[PDB]
Amino acid sequence: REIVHIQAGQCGNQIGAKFWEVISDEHGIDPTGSYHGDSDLQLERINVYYNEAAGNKYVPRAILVDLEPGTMDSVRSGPFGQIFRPDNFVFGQSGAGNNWAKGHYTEGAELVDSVLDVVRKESESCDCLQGFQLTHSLGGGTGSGMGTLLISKIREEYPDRIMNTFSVVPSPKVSDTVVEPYNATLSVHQLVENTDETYCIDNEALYDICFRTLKLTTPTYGDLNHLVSATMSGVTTCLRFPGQLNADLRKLAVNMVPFPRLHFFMPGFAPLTSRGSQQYRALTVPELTQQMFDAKNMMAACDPRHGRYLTVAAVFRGRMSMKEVDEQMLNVQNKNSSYFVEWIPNNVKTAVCDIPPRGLKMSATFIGNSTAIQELFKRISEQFTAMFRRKAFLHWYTGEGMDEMEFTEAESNMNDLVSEYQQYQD
Amino acid sequence: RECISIHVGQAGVQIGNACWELYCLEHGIQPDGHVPRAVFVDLEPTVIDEVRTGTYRQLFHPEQLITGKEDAANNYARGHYTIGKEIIDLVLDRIRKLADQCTGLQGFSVFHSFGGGTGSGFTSLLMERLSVDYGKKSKLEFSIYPAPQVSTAVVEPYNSILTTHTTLEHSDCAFMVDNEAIYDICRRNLDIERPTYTNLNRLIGQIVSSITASLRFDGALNVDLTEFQTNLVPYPRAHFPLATYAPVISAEKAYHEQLSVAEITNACFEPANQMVKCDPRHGKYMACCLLYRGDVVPKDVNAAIATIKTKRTIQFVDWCPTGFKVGINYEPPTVVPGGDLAKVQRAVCMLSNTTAIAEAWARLDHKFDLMYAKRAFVHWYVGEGMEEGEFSEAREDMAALEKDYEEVGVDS
Amino acid sequence: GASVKVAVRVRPFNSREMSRDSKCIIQMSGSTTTIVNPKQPKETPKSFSFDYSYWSHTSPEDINYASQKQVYRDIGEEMLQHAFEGYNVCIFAYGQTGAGKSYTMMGKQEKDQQGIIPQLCEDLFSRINDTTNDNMSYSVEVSYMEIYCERVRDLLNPKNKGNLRVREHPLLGPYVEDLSKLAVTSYNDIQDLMDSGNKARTVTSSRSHAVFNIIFTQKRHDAETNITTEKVSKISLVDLAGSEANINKSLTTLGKVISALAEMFIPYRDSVLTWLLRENLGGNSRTAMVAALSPADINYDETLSTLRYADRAKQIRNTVSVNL
Ligand SMILES: CC(=O)O[C@H]1C(=O)[C@@]2(C)[C@H]([C@H](OC(=O)c3ccccc3)[C@]3(O)C[C@H](OC(=O)[C@H](O)[C@@H](NC(=O)c4ccccc4)c4ccccc4)C(C)=C1C3(C)C)[C@]1(OC(C)=O)CO[C@@H]1C[C@@H]2O
Ligand SMILES: Nc1nc2c(ncn2[C@@H]2O[C@H](COP(=O)(O)OP(=O)(O)OP(=O)(O)O)[C@@H](O)[C@H]2O)c(=O)[nH]1
Ligand SMILES: Nc1ncnc2c1ncn2[C@@H]1O[C@H](COP(=O)(O)OP(=O)(O)NP(=O)(O)O)[C@@H](O)[C@H]1O
Ligand SMILES: Nc1nc2c(ncn2[C@@H]2O[C@H](COP(=O)(O)OP(=O)(O)O)[C@@H](O)[C@H]2O)c(=O)[nH]1
Ligand SMILES: [Mg+2]
Ligand SMILES: [Mg+2]
Repeated sequence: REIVHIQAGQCGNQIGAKFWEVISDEHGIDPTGSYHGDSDLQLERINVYYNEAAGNKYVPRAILVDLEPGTMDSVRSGPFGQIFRPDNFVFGQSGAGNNWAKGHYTEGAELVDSVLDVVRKESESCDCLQGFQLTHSLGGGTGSGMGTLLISKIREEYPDRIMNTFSVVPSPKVSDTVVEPYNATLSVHQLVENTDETYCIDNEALYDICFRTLKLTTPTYGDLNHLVSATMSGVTTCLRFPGQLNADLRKLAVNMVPFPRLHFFMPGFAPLTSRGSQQYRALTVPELTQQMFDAKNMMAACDPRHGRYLTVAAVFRGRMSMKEVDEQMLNVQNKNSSYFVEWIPNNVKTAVCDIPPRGLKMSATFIGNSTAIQELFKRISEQFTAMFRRKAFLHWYTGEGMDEMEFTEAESNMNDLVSEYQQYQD
Repeated sequence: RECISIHVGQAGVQIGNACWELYCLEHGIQPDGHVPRAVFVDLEPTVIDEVRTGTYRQLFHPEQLITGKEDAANNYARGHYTIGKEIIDLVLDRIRKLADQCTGLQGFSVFHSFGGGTGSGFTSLLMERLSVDYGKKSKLEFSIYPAPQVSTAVVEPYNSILTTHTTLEHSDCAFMVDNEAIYDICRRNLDIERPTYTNLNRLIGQIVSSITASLRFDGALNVDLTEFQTNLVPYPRAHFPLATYAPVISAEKAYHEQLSVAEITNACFEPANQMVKCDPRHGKYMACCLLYRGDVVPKDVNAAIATIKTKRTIQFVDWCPTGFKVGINYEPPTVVPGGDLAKVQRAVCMLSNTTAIAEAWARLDHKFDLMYAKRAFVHWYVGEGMEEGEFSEAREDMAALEKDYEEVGVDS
Repeated sequence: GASVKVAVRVRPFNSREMSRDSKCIIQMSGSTTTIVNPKQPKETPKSFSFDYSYWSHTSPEDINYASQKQVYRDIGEEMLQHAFEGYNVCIFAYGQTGAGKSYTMMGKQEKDQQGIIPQLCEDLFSRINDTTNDNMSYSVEVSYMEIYCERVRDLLNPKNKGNLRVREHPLLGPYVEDLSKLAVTSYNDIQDLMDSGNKARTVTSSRSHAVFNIIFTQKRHDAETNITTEKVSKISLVDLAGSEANINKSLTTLGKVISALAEMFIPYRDSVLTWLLRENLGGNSRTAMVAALSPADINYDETLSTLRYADRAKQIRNTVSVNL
């Protein structure tokens, strides 16, 4: 099987560097080097993310889409930056304006064809394609607009292969941009209707989870990114490993989406202990479920405790008892019968790889489909209206060839999306 | 004389590798000896690959190892219809190529995992295409039906109410081994909170050895495969008996091993030892095939059973005077060199049809409704060449399986 | 407040059924349809009551046979009249693959077998042309589309190979962007478009849906001042794919929408079909369902499933108001 990553925008891009920083080491691939793999198993399934050309050069099969040179020229001028074949860099030296409209209708719409071109060169690579990984932020141009287009096109070209989306939904407390809800509401819209698996991460849900669950005092972006990339590795790549009970994107999809919206999840990693001290090793297993299922530790902003779950997928990856795994999951399902929805006898989807995260003994990625994420699109949707009402920075959109009915559309859509999700919380 | 076997679904393949292990182990045929007599099907390469990479690597022909690099999908539909279809031909071909090479066979011991994609769906049509190509044989499918509370897949029931209805009108005798109810045995009758799948497999890998292996093997009271279905199914519904083993004692902890027949047989009817969460909560047995192996005196049996026939609290069906098929083999069991199985010199792999499953099916049917009641993951099948028909019409199916297993009992 | 009208129609045996020596398990008497289960002959037969029951299992020589003209003059004229009153209307055919949905909606453009759509169009123009009040003028616009795997194709514009985008107008509801809407001034012109549209469909189990829309505008001219008050009614005639993925999203979603409405959030947006027909299902529209039924024993489950969805549809109720 296979997949082809997609680094839309700067963020989605910045993260690319971290997702590939990791993944590679979790596959023994040095900058341009080959497979130094401490083992021999980190190779029989690599294909999922690379391509064979030389014999020591397995190049990441991702796409780097962005209308701001400097960015990709920071990712390509640093560490692992020199492993991507230049063909991968689909830049847009234009003005990468922070407008969803500027990267979806006017500026991005041009650079698109020169992207799809490659997304096809990579898809028609070899063997059988599974789906595409998509990273980006719903709070900017090259991210929400242009990346949200990249998919609307992808999903017309292969409505068969899957589409996981890793979105950095606009954090609450403080917005790292101003129109944010504009660029956001507009991209979520496109998401709820193309990709079929979305993993929403919040820069501040991370800080928290990174400053209190990792006594880490100076959580640089690199970190946040790093933590995130840690989860997306547990998801995909991982399951493309052996296991007593293994799954793969689809299983994950076909066990997690009760209703076609596409629904968005909230990823959570397992061993998340501070370096030295904490290295408690309390990782027998009840310790991992202890972790994963708590409020804090959910990369999302919202707290599960604020709304039932529809599905859950503990994708563990480290030798354990299909008994102490299958078992724990249960008590968990009974101690919290309250929030776990009922019309699904077994919400949880236990998954079990074998080999764990390179240096760790036992981990377990969590992919939750809780109704709690209602209280986020609400947020976003609110911010919109409060500012849409006055058409705040709307001239930067319309003036870019947009529509007063376009914004209406998205909000509503994504706004209805909130509605539905409640239809199950009840 | 023989009995081919088709291990379908990752699980049916893991269990397969296991049951297949125990085999050579008690036949003195190391890694590289003769030639198996089965096949392996899966729509996820990486798993059958485990049989291609791991142990018992060269004991198979890359011809009896079928794979569909494509996608597994934990959904019946896709595995049965859409994808699973493409492979079937090829699959069949082997069970027609392997079915020819032999000499007057008896049937195909099928190994699948009820609630899976490749295991539920696919087989559904595999057994389907068999019942027509060899209606004149035995179709005993050995299943691992849905843990009563510890299921895995979110949809499981969708996949198991569908493998039951499609296979029902095609199997001869469906053996059932409950994944969870086997754990209990690993906790309560062997002690270990560290049971790897690789163990449950060693277990069924045992109970199964008692079925084919040893039985098709000479003895003081041989029992052919046909024998089963005959002495085991009272009615055409591909009736599903339950597998049970007796000396499930730990090869470390306790040691009373020397547990004469009189004991090991009583240890079969206590509900805490039956590889199935179908505790005889009321289910009246209606036929049991006590397969013994090792040093056993026919009188010991034709007495140990007599004592039972008169315990009454073990209430057998009405319309059934005597429902005890005593199968005696010679060669004692054969435990893994150093797993965790005791290793006695006699065992009792008793299987049976019990009005008990009236439960197990019930509890699994109900599940289904809850979700169907909201269509839950329905769009996943529809979009895979299925319809509101196949679901609703396979629900009605089992409905008359809840009435069937009710009527054939509880009444006189 | 107007409930969804529901009719059931049983057709003659098809080749498949005759070949299996199928027996008829459907019985009709008055507004009651009873289905016998061939599997469990001694179980009590299930009975259903509907607004209309069309026994079309035999032939026109039969006195109790329901012909094309009779089905139309019944439910068809009823809906057409509602359109003249100013209400939006919808008639959709539902049922198992091959049960007779297309025969009922389109029929054959030959001697005596025209379905509801051609007859309604002919009736619509005949009525408009018999108008004797010169203060009344009319306009008729038509659109014809196909929904296949959630994609929309314009049947009156085959030149185009792009699938049209289904959108939500911020104030006016769902619509197909760039879908052809042609004005027609005669039954012959609209029938040519219908014929042209039918030929460009795909292309033998259908898994596409066809939606034929008519925008009927009535203009009343008031003599004294010169304002012209408009009266607009949208007539949607739907021929659904049969019931037995992206290929089946619409049909399954419709089932859920129908169940939800009968139960009274609704997943209208879960599919293009339920999205576009949102107002006809639970909105301001006089709607009718024509459930096509196979008469054969071999199709018991499918037929029973259809009778049950038609039974729920009967329970749907919609708030209607005239568009004046
Ligand atoms: C001596 C020793 O055992 O060191 C550990 C360690 O101290 C701890 C604290 C690690 C450490 O992780 C962090 O401090 C961290 C920093 C930024 C963001 C997130 C986490 C570690 O850096 C991370 C590193 O993780 C791995 O090696 C995994 O394979 C992981 N790899 C990466 O994230 C990675 C990092 C740099 C370069 C390339 C990859 C992984 C996890 C999931 C999927 C794929 C890969 C491990 C076990 C450790 C150190 C090295 C200190 C922990 O994290 C992980 C992801 O394992 C933090 O809590 C856990 C518990 C570990 O015990
Ligand atoms: N006893 C036993 N049960 C197993 C084993 N592997 C899986 N199972 C059980 O069988 C079911 C899992 O089926 P899956 O592995 O998801 O799927 P599959 O049937 O192989 O086919 P796909 O869904 O297409 O992958 C669960 O109920 C597991 O508990 C095994 O090795 N032994
Ligand atoms: N009342 C009827 N009288 C005579 N023939 C009929 C009647 N109803 C249906 N048929 C015929 O039976 C078949 C079913 O036709 P249609 O072709 O009407 O099915 P659907 O439209 O039911 N099929 P599908 O679109 O594939 O899901 C056709 O051959 C029709 O001509
Ligand atoms: N986790 C994370 N968030 C980022 C990174 N870079 C920008 N962001 C977030 O992305 C949003 C800004 O969008 P940006 O990526 O600049 O848009 P674009 O570059 O125009 O497509 C803010 O909410 C930031 O917190 C990053 O490297 N990691
Ligand atoms: Mg599998
Ligand atoms: Mg038709």
